[PDB]
Amino acid sequence: MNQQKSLTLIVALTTSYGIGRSNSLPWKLKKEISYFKRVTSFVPTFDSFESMNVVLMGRKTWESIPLQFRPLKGRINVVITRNESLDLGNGIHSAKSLDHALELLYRTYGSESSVQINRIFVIGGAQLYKAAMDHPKLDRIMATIIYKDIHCDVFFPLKFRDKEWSSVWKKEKHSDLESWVGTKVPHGKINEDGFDYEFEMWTRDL
Ligand SMILES: NC(=O)C1=CN([C@@H]2O[C@H](COP(=O)(O)OP(=O)(O)OC[C@H]3O[C@@H](n4cnc5c(N)ncnc54)[C@H](OP(=O)(O)O)[C@@H]3O)[C@@H](O)[C@H]2O)C=CC1
Ligand SMILES: COc1ccc(OCCCCC(=O)O)cc1Cc1cnc(N)nc1N
Repeated sequence: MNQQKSLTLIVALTTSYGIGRSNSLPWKLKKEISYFKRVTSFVPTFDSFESMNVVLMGRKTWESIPLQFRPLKGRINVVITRNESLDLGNGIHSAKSLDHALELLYRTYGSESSVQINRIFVIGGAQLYKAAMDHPKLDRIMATIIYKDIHCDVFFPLKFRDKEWSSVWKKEKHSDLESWVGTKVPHGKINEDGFDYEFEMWTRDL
Protein backbone atom coordinates (compact mmCIF):
# COMPACT_ATOMS: atom_id res chain seq x y z
CA MET A 1 0.00 0.00 0.00
CA ASN A 2 2.68 2.48 -1.04
CA GLN A 3 3.07 1.90 -4.78
CA GLN A 4 -0.40 1.31 -6.25
CA LYS A 5 0.12 4.37 -8.44
CA SER A 6 2.60 5.35 -11.17
CA LEU A 7 4.52 8.62 -11.13
CA THR A 8 4.59 11.23 -13.88
CA LEU A 9 7.43 13.72 -14.26
CA ILE A 10 6.90 17.16 -15.84
CA VAL A 11 9.71 19.42 -17.03
CA ALA A 12 10.86 21.98 -19.61
CA LEU A 13 14.36 21.33 -21.05
CA THR A 14 16.73 22.44 -23.84
CA THR A 15 18.14 20.15 -26.52
CA SER A 16 21.26 19.76 -24.32
CA TYR A 17 19.08 18.77 -21.34
CA GLY A 18 19.52 22.15 -19.68
CA ILE A 19 16.81 22.73 -17.08
CA GLY A 20 17.99 25.63 -14.95
CA ARG A 21 20.38 28.51 -14.28
CA SER A 22 21.14 30.31 -11.01
CA ASN A 23 18.47 28.54 -8.94
CA SER A 24 15.96 29.70 -11.56
CA LEU A 25 14.91 29.42 -15.21
CA PRO A 26 17.08 31.01 -17.93
CA TRP A 27 13.88 31.63 -19.92
CA LYS A 28 10.41 33.04 -19.34
CA LEU A 29 7.41 31.54 -21.13
CA LYS A 30 4.09 32.52 -19.60
CA LYS A 31 2.25 30.13 -21.96
CA GLU A 32 4.59 27.28 -21.03
CA ILE A 33 3.73 27.79 -17.34
CA SER A 34 0.04 27.92 -18.30
CA TYR A 35 0.48 24.45 -19.75
CA PHE A 36 2.22 23.28 -16.58
CA LYS A 37 -0.73 24.47 -14.50
CA ARG A 38 -3.36 22.86 -16.74
CA VAL A 39 -1.57 19.53 -16.82
CA THR A 40 -0.89 19.24 -13.10
CA SER A 41 -4.33 20.57 -12.15
CA PHE A 42 -6.61 18.69 -14.52
CA VAL A 43 -8.83 15.97 -13.12
CA PRO A 44 -11.76 14.35 -14.99
CA THR A 45 -14.94 16.31 -14.25
CA PHE A 46 -16.71 13.32 -12.71
CA ASP A 47 -13.78 12.63 -10.37
CA SER A 48 -12.99 16.31 -9.85
CA PHE A 49 -15.71 16.39 -7.20
CA GLU A 50 -13.50 14.92 -4.46
CA SER A 51 -10.20 14.14 -6.22
CA MET A 52 -7.04 16.24 -6.66
CA ASN A 53 -3.62 15.67 -8.21
CA VAL A 54 -0.38 15.94 -6.26
CA VAL A 55 2.75 17.88 -7.12
CA LEU A 56 5.97 16.70 -5.53
CA MET A 57 8.90 19.14 -5.55
CA GLY A 58 12.31 19.71 -3.99
CA ARG A 59 12.81 22.37 -1.33
CA LYS A 60 14.88 24.51 -3.68
CA THR A 61 12.15 24.58 -6.32
CA TRP A 62 9.57 25.34 -3.63
CA GLU A 63 11.57 28.44 -2.69
CA SER A 64 12.26 29.41 -6.29
CA ILE A 65 8.53 29.80 -6.87
CA PRO A 66 6.83 33.19 -6.23
CA LEU A 67 4.77 33.36 -3.03
CA GLN A 68 1.81 34.72 -4.97
CA PHE A 69 1.66 31.39 -6.80
CA ARG A 70 2.52 29.26 -3.75
CA PRO A 71 1.26 26.89 -2.76
CA LEU A 72 0.11 25.48 -6.11
CA LYS A 73 -3.62 25.96 -5.92
CA GLY A 74 -6.07 23.22 -6.73
CA ARG A 75 -3.37 20.63 -6.04
CA ILE A 76 -1.92 18.80 -3.02
CA ASN A 77 1.60 20.13 -2.40
CA VAL A 78 4.43 18.09 -0.88
CA VAL A 79 7.96 19.39 -0.46
CA ILE A 80 10.84 16.90 -0.34
CA THR A 81 13.52 17.87 2.19
CA ARG A 82 16.00 15.34 3.62
CA ASN A 83 16.82 17.24 6.86
CA GLU A 84 13.13 17.85 8.15
CA SER A 85 13.65 21.11 10.18
CA LEU A 86 10.81 23.27 9.03
CA ASP A 87 8.99 24.30 6.24
CA LEU A 88 6.13 26.33 5.85
CA GLY A 89 3.81 25.47 3.13
CA ASN A 90 0.68 26.18 5.00
CA GLY A 91 -0.46 22.71 6.07
CA ILE A 92 1.90 21.88 3.24
CA HIS A 93 3.06 18.30 3.48
CA SER A 94 6.74 17.68 4.17
CA ALA A 95 8.66 14.48 3.39
CA LYS A 96 12.31 13.41 3.57
CA SER A 97 12.26 11.25 0.44
CA LEU A 98 10.18 10.26 -2.54
CA ASP A 99 8.88 7.08 -0.97
CA HIS A 100 8.39 8.83 2.37
CA ALA A 101 6.22 11.32 0.49
CA LEU A 102 4.17 8.54 -1.10
CA GLU A 103 3.52 6.77 2.23
CA LEU A 104 2.51 10.03 3.88
CA LEU A 105 -0.02 10.67 1.10
CA TYR A 106 -1.49 7.15 1.22
CA ARG A 107 -1.94 7.59 4.97
CA THR A 108 -3.23 11.14 4.84
CA TYR A 109 -5.58 10.46 1.94
CA GLY A 110 -7.07 6.99 2.35
CA SER A 111 -10.58 5.59 1.99
CA GLU A 112 -12.01 7.54 4.93
CA SER A 113 -10.54 10.66 3.31
CA SER A 114 -12.99 13.16 1.82
CA VAL A 115 -10.22 14.10 -0.61
CA GLN A 116 -8.92 11.41 -2.97
CA ILE A 117 -5.70 11.45 -5.00
CA ASN A 118 -5.89 11.35 -8.80
CA ARG A 119 -2.42 11.78 -10.25
CA ILE A 120 1.00 12.24 -8.70
CA PHE A 121 3.45 14.57 -10.44
CA VAL A 122 7.18 15.29 -9.88
CA ILE A 123 7.82 18.94 -10.80
CA GLY A 124 10.77 20.31 -8.93
CA GLY A 125 14.50 20.07 -8.78
CA ALA A 126 17.25 18.35 -10.71
CA GLN A 127 18.00 16.46 -7.49
CA LEU A 128 14.39 15.29 -7.14
CA TYR A 129 14.42 14.53 -10.85
CA LYS A 130 17.37 12.20 -10.26
CA ALA A 131 15.42 10.32 -7.58
CA ALA A 132 12.30 10.09 -9.77
CA MET A 133 14.19 8.70 -12.77
CA ASP A 134 15.60 5.94 -10.55
CA HIS A 135 12.17 5.24 -9.03
CA PRO A 136 10.53 2.03 -10.30
CA LYS A 137 7.11 3.70 -10.56
CA LEU A 138 8.15 6.61 -12.83
CA ASP A 139 6.73 5.73 -16.29
CA ARG A 140 5.81 9.05 -17.91
CA ILE A 141 7.52 12.31 -18.82
CA MET A 142 5.63 15.51 -19.78
CA ALA A 143 8.49 17.30 -21.45
CA THR A 144 8.59 20.69 -23.06
CA ILE A 145 11.57 20.67 -25.47
CA ILE A 146 13.19 24.08 -26.00
CA TYR A 147 15.06 24.28 -29.33
CA LYS A 148 17.79 26.53 -28.06
CA ASP A 149 21.03 25.62 -26.31
CA ILE A 150 20.46 28.22 -23.57
CA HIS A 151 23.24 28.43 -21.01
CA CYS A 152 22.27 26.40 -17.93
CA ASP A 153 24.23 25.22 -14.87
CA VAL A 154 21.79 22.44 -13.91
CA PHE A 155 20.81 19.52 -16.14
CA PHE A 156 18.22 16.75 -16.38
CA PRO A 157 19.67 13.45 -14.99
CA LEU A 158 18.89 11.10 -17.90
CA LYS A 159 18.90 11.57 -21.69
CA PHE A 160 15.57 9.93 -22.37
CA ARG A 161 15.31 11.44 -25.87
CA ASP A 162 18.72 10.07 -27.00
CA LYS A 163 19.40 6.90 -29.01
CA GLU A 164 20.95 4.98 -26.07
CA TRP A 165 17.55 5.15 -24.31
CA SER A 166 15.36 4.69 -27.39
CA SER A 167 14.41 1.13 -26.40
CA VAL A 168 13.12 2.26 -22.97
CA TRP A 169 11.69 5.71 -23.56
CA LYS A 170 9.25 6.21 -26.40
CA LYS A 171 7.60 9.39 -27.65
CA GLU A 172 3.80 9.21 -27.80
CA LYS A 173 1.59 10.65 -30.55
CA HIS A 174 0.08 14.06 -29.90
CA SER A 175 -3.41 12.59 -29.95
CA ASP A 176 -2.42 10.21 -27.12
CA LEU A 177 -0.92 13.16 -25.23
CA GLU A 178 -4.14 15.22 -25.41
CA SER A 179 -6.01 12.08 -24.41
CA TRP A 180 -3.92 11.44 -21.29
CA VAL A 181 -3.92 15.10 -20.32
CA GLY A 182 -7.66 15.36 -20.73
CA THR A 183 -8.05 18.36 -23.01
CA LYS A 184 -6.71 19.75 -26.27
CA VAL A 185 -3.02 20.75 -26.26
CA PRO A 186 -1.08 23.04 -28.66
CA HIS A 187 0.55 20.85 -31.31
CA GLY A 188 3.71 21.74 -33.17
CA LYS A 189 6.32 24.41 -32.52
CA ILE A 190 5.56 27.46 -30.40
CA ASN A 191 7.52 30.70 -30.50
CA GLU A 192 7.61 32.62 -27.22
CA ASP A 193 10.38 35.19 -26.75
CA GLY A 194 12.62 34.27 -29.67
CA PHE A 195 12.46 30.68 -28.47
CA ASP A 196 10.93 27.74 -30.34
CA TYR A 197 9.51 24.88 -28.22
CA GLU A 198 6.87 22.14 -28.29
CA PHE A 199 5.07 19.74 -25.97
CA GLU A 200 5.89 16.04 -25.96
CA MET A 201 4.90 13.09 -23.81
CA TRP A 202 7.27 10.15 -23.31
CA THR A 203 6.61 6.83 -21.60
CA ARG A 204 8.31 3.57 -20.61
CA ASP A 205 7.01 0.23 -19.45
CA LEU A 206 7.29 -0.33 -15.68
N1 LIG B 1 13.23 23.45 -16.40
C1 LIG B 1 12.28 23.00 -15.56
O1 LIG B 1 11.17 22.54 -15.81
C2 LIG B 1 12.50 23.01 -14.15
C3 LIG B 1 13.73 23.50 -13.72
N2 LIG B 1 13.99 23.52 -12.28
C4 LIG B 1 15.35 24.06 -11.87
O2 LIG B 1 16.17 23.04 -11.21
C5 LIG B 1 17.24 23.89 -10.46
C6 LIG B 1 17.28 23.49 -9.00
O3 LIG B 1 17.64 22.31 -8.95
P1 LIG B 1 17.83 21.52 -7.62
O4 LIG B 1 18.65 22.23 -6.81
O5 LIG B 1 18.26 20.20 -7.77
O6 LIG B 1 16.42 21.49 -6.93
P2 LIG B 1 15.67 20.66 -5.92
O7 LIG B 1 14.46 21.31 -5.88
O8 LIG B 1 15.65 19.36 -6.17
O9 LIG B 1 16.51 21.08 -4.63
C7 LIG B 1 17.22 19.99 -3.85
C8 LIG B 1 16.98 20.09 -2.39
O10 LIG B 1 15.68 19.48 -2.27
C9 LIG B 1 15.64 18.27 -1.45
N3 LIG B 1 15.67 16.97 -2.17
C10 LIG B 1 15.72 16.74 -3.54
N4 LIG B 1 15.74 15.52 -3.91
C11 LIG B 1 15.69 14.87 -2.65
C12 LIG B 1 15.68 13.53 -2.24
N5 LIG B 1 15.70 12.57 -3.21
N6 LIG B 1 15.63 13.14 -0.86
C13 LIG B 1 15.61 14.13 0.15
N7 LIG B 1 15.62 15.48 -0.25
C14 LIG B 1 15.66 15.77 -1.62
C15 LIG B 1 16.80 18.61 -0.45
O11 LIG B 1 16.42 19.44 0.64
P3 LIG B 1 17.14 19.99 1.85
O12 LIG B 1 18.35 20.62 1.33
O13 LIG B 1 16.11 20.78 2.51
O14 LIG B 1 17.33 18.62 2.52
C16 LIG B 1 17.77 19.17 -1.52
O15 LIG B 1 18.70 20.04 -1.04
C17 LIG B 1 16.82 25.40 -10.78
O16 LIG B 1 17.43 26.16 -11.88
C18 LIG B 1 15.31 25.25 -10.89
O17 LIG B 1 14.57 26.27 -11.53
C19 LIG B 1 13.07 23.06 -11.26
C20 LIG B 1 11.84 22.57 -11.61
C21 LIG B 1 11.57 22.55 -13.05
C1 LIG C 1 10.91 26.08 -12.13
O1 LIG C 1 9.90 25.91 -13.14
C2 LIG C 1 8.63 26.43 -12.80
C3 LIG C 1 8.45 27.83 -12.60
C4 LIG C 1 7.19 28.38 -12.25
C5 LIG C 1 6.10 27.52 -12.12
O2 LIG C 1 4.86 28.08 -11.78
C6 LIG C 1 4.17 27.46 -10.66
C7 LIG C 1 3.05 28.42 -10.16
C8 LIG C 1 2.27 29.19 -11.28
C9 LIG C 1 1.46 28.30 -12.23
C10 LIG C 1 0.57 27.31 -11.51
O3 LIG C 1 -0.32 27.70 -10.78
O4 LIG C 1 0.75 26.11 -11.67
C11 LIG C 1 6.25 26.09 -12.32
C12 LIG C 1 7.52 25.54 -12.66
C13 LIG C 1 7.73 24.02 -12.89
C14 LIG C 1 7.55 23.53 -14.36
C15 LIG C 1 7.20 24.37 -15.46
N1 LIG C 1 7.06 23.86 -16.74
C16 LIG C 1 7.26 22.55 -17.00
N2 LIG C 1 7.11 22.04 -18.32
N3 LIG C 1 7.59 21.69 -16.00
C17 LIG C 1 7.74 22.15 -14.66
N4 LIG C 1 8.07 21.30 -13.73
